[PDB]
Amino acid sequence: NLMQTLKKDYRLVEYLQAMRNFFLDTMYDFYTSIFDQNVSFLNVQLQELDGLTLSYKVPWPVDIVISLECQKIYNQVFLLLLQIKWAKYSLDVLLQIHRMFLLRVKLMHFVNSLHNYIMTRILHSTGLEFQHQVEEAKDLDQLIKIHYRYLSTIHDRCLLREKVSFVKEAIMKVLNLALMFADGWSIEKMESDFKNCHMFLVTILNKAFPHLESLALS
Amino acid sequence: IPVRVAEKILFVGESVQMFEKNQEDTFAAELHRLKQQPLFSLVDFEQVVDRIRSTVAEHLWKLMVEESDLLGQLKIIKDFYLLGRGELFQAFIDTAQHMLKTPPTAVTEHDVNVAFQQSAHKVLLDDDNLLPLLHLTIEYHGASGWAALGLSYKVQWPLHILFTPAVLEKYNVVFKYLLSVRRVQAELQHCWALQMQRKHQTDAIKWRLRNHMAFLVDNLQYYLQVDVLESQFSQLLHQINSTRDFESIRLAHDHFLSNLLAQSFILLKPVFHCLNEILDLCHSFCSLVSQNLGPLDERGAAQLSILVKGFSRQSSLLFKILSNSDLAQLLLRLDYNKYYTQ
Amino acid sequence: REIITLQLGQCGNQIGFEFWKQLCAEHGISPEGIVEEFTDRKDVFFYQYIPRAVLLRVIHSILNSPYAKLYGNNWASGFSQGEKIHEDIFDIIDREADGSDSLEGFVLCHSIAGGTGSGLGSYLLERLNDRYPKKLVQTYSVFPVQPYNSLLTLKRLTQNADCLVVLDNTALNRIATDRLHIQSFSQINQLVSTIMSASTTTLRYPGYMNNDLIGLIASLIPTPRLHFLMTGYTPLTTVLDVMRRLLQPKNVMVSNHCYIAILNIIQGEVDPTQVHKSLQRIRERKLANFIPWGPASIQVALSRKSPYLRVSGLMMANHTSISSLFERTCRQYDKLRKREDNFDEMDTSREIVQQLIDEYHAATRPDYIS
Amino acid sequence: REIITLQLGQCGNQIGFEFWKQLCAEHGISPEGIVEEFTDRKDVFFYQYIPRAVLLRVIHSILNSPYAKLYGNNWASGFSQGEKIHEDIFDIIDREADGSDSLEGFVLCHSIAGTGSGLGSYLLERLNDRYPKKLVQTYSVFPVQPYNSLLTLKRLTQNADCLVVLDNTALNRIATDRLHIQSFSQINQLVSTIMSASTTTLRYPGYMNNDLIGLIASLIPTPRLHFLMTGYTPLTTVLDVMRRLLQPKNVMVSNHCYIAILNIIQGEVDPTQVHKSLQRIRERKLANFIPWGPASIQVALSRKSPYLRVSGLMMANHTSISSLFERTCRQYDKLRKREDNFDEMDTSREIVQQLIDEYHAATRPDYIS
Ligand SMILES: Nc1nc2c(ncn2[C@@H]2O[C@H](COP(=O)(O)OP(=O)(O)O)[C@@H](O)[C@H]2O)c(=O)[nH]1
Ligand SMILES: Nc1nc2c(ncn2[C@@H]2O[C@H](COP(=O)(O)OP(=O)(O)O)[C@@H](O)[C@H]2O)c(=O)[nH]1
Repeated sequence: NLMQTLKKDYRLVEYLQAMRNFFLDTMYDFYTSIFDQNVSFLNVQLQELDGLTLSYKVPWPVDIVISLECQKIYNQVFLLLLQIKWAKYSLDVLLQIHRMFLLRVKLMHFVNSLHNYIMTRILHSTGLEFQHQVEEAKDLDQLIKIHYRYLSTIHDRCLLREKVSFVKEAIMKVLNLALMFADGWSIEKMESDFKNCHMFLVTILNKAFPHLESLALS
Repeated sequence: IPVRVAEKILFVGESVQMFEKNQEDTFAAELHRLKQQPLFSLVDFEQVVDRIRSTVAEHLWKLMVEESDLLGQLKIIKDFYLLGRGELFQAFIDTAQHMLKTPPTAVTEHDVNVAFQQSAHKVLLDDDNLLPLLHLTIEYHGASGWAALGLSYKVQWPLHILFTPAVLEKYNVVFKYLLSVRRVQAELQHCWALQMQRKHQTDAIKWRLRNHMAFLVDNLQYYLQVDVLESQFSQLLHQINSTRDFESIRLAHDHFLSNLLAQSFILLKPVFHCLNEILDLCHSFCSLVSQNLGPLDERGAAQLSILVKGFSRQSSLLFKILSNSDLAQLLLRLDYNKYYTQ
Repeated sequence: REIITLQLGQCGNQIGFEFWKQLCAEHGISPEGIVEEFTDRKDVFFYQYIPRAVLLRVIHSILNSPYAKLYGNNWASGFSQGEKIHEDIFDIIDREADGSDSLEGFVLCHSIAGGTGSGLGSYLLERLNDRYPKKLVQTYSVFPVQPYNSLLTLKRLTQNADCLVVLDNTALNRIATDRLHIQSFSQINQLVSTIMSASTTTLRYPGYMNNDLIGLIASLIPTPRLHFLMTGYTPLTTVLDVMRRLLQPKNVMVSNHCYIAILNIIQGEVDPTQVHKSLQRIRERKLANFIPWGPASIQVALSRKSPYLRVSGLMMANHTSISSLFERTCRQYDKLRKREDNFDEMDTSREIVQQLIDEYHAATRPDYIS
Repeated sequence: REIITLQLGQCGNQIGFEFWKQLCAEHGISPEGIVEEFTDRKDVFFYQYIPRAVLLRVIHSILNSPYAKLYGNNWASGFSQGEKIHEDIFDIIDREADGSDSLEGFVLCHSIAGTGSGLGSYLLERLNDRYPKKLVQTYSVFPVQPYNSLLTLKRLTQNADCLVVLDNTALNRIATDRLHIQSFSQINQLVSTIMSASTTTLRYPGYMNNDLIGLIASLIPTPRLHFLMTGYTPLTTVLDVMRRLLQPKNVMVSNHCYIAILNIIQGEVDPTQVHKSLQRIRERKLANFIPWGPASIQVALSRKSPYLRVSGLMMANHTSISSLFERTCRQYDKLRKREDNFDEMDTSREIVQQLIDEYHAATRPDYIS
């Protein structure tokens, strides 16, 4: 009965679907304005390097499900996702002279491949399974568990919890190449770095726990 | 027994006492049938009372509208209490202006009632009905006159169950705040007509560069009011024409008024304490420019430079207060993206 | 607070009658100026029923209409006549002022191109500022030897008329062909009356604000120089639907650049809750450019259509692109100056209008102040 | 961020109208431009509903259709007539460009086979003049004709931001093979399907590819190599689709290698099997890429119109497109020595020679320098 009157009209399930939707279209126009700050400027933009803490308002009937320490994890993946959209869009909005373009495809590929991995293979695989699971909710408690077994696993596949200075930092430092090369628009000294860090990336990730091979091809 | 159904009972009884076919015997037998049930089931006690409430309310709604021209009284309320007939109150201010700026005394109570009565006849609005029901009061001996002005309404008998002196009290508070902003915009518009009249000093432009600035802070503050009055009123007028129950009216109307205290930024102290300073600060400005016929030379320009040092800060101060419903106010204030520079 | 209306010139006397037959039709007023049986505040334009009009060959055409009981071509020639009937007409004007309770403004309908208008309309604006100094003088002037009559008049409208609305016949004749398919004067005037009628909608019906002519103009004109406006009439359905058609220059009667302030008038029964939703998407799309120097906003107002007679719409625009129309005229003026008692008044008039076009071109800069 | 369409000549007006037919058929918009009761963000391709269409003899035919509520033969001939109405048409563009909140692109449907090729040549040089921050994509259609064709190439080689070839001969082949017709009114039925399915990710929002610049720039390695060819086999798992796509029987083009592949999947397929399909494509190695740059294949998921079964579209950047140019090029050298300055025709022949000579070098292990 509760779920029935919650599709229209304390629909906890309806609120949950919107949650993972207003981040992870609409949010495309939002970030593009940030590319070209102030704390009130953003709000009117939203209502229309690593910060932007986002929160939301949840009614008591669903407060027990979407806890307070649950907001931060949902915020954690949102921060990292934007940096990927940033590098992906920064190298995309523009259009030994032509030699720079060979450094573009050699790079615009790599960030693009990673983005195809986090969103599709992870942020849409477990998402498709999670919805098929919540529709069979039969308990107050287990609905927390099926939910808590969705964040603590999506925070592991997306490598953000541990092995950060061992693996995650590598993707982080090469992301700085997406910033440096974007502004300039020394060239030889980039591929010496790029061919090194990229090989550093594969020769480190080569230890593969098993799901990392879906990107290890490149 | 829940307190809700207790509110239903008292209404049906008072509505017949004040009132002094087939709807009588049927209610008797139902009351008697309940006494034979060896179990008092609360789900059934309400099942018969809710029909009786909706029965006397339906017939009363007929007498309150069709023969006697609840909706009609509500329209009168929205007019005079909520400044619905705003044109009447600008001519009322034009006449009852000098007899209110001085501190109020025991005679100004009646000195203004003849002005208000003269105001309704001044806009050819003539009705011996509903005119003597509005008697302006002055809270005297327990300060400018506007700080004690009030408007009372003598409710009829059938509507006394819905209009207690308490609900007519919260209405009175709104009438004071809405009349205040309507007063400052009027005298401010007169200043606009004073600069335009003075078409042919280098410092003479500093007035309108601040006047037109201080005009948008009040005019837009005076907007969002038709977008909160003519909108909430559109819902309350809908809630009655949909439900046949009387309890719905007593809660929807009580809910309708509660929004006016919140949406109109009255209960929230900070927004109520910030724009409050814009009111009396503007009084000094419009008075200063009207208190002279030439340029502000003898320390007048030395006085204008004092308010701008306070007002311009308050402009950015409210900009920080904004950054639930303030978007409906900030959208109009920043559609031109000027406050982004402050 | 009543508004006495004056009508001069053939064009002015013609549009007024079509403005009058339109207004009395919206109310329950018979052509015999008597109420018919069939809330609407009717005091602003009518005296207790007679309209507060002063009409100044064409008069015969008006008295022959069933509305009878309702009451040369050179700039120098028109003015000379004015000073000769100076005393005669003012007693007509003065008696109407004392008759009103609290006179507020002066609506005037005249054409700069019209000789009588270029001679008699110009003379009144100087006398009106002399006799009554505390009364606004707003005119519904309409742009069309022809350039001479135009520029000489603009010299007065920039210092006497504290407000003004321009109606260009070129764009009007254009709109007649594309969306009306007429090809005369008798057809284009139909749309002219629609503008003036909806322009004074908020005054004739009791509302919350906008209960005086000052209530509309003061938000538009910030400075005594920037005193030119423009109109736009869309219907020739939600609140967001009507606004997107306003800002299109395809309907505005006109032939960087940015506005100053916008006033929107809605005559329908639309739900007033979603109007704040419409403005948000407009700011998101950024369909109109604004001034960065001073605080400005976009406004909207609601009213009720005449029941005795569906959503309409009228917009009041203060655009700097209107300066171009002046340049075109003054350009032709300089063209006739080099091809053809003192010939000096026409010289200073060219200089003072140079300040106006300068003020607008300097208004679209981040440093318009000083 | 919206995209405005422009239909030029009999061809462009024909292909656009049918495309606007099916697009209005897919969306829940009745032919009378009135919403039907019966999830889709349509502000990019519709204005509140009137399409942002700029049409340019066939005008009578469009009006005669019940969709009236929805709004010589020389190349130098078209070029002259375009300057004559320079401000005549650009006011319609400007009233809509400035009438659009934030314009994003410029799609063009035109045939370079008579006057639309000349007028189209006029728009490109003109659009680059005024709008420097606006994308220009052209859905040009290919087959005295060699002349008009080669000039439009010279203009399209440096003006347009992208290009999608649509040759009639290859389209003529599909007309008989899988349809058994032998008609102009029938071949375009596929062209509209090619157009509509191309922008499905933009009309139905998803996670990736929320802007047209997001799709194209993944393919184009350098602004010189901005020529694309498409694929549409469905006329079944994710692996069945892509393998059906690489067969040259389906490609709409009449050593060599690819540059990059972008795929569109519109069915109800599962995102669990797509990453494995790419592997079997690599292991079995049904296609080769450039030897210099590490090339990738991309594929996107979408949602079919509910108001309307697994279908798919393929976009390709294949260096075999050079052969198509060389044919008309040979045809030009044929009529040049066979029959007031006649000098611009040589300038066009020089630049198109550059692009071809870059194709042949683009597929070599030493594309650098
Ligand atoms: N909009 C409009 N303009 C008019 C009308 N009648 C005349 N005009 C304008 O008046 C100008 C001609 O002036 P004219 O009537 O000869 O002046 P008069 O000889 O002093 O009356 C033309 O340029 C017209 O644009 C009318 O009915 N409507
Ligand atoms: N595939 C295809 N080609 C077309 C169609 N309509 C016209 N064409 C081509 O367009 C060319 C003629 O273009 P034309 O009518 O002269 O363009 P215009 O000079 O601008 O009017 C021919 O070579 C046709 O092959 C169509 O519906 N489908």
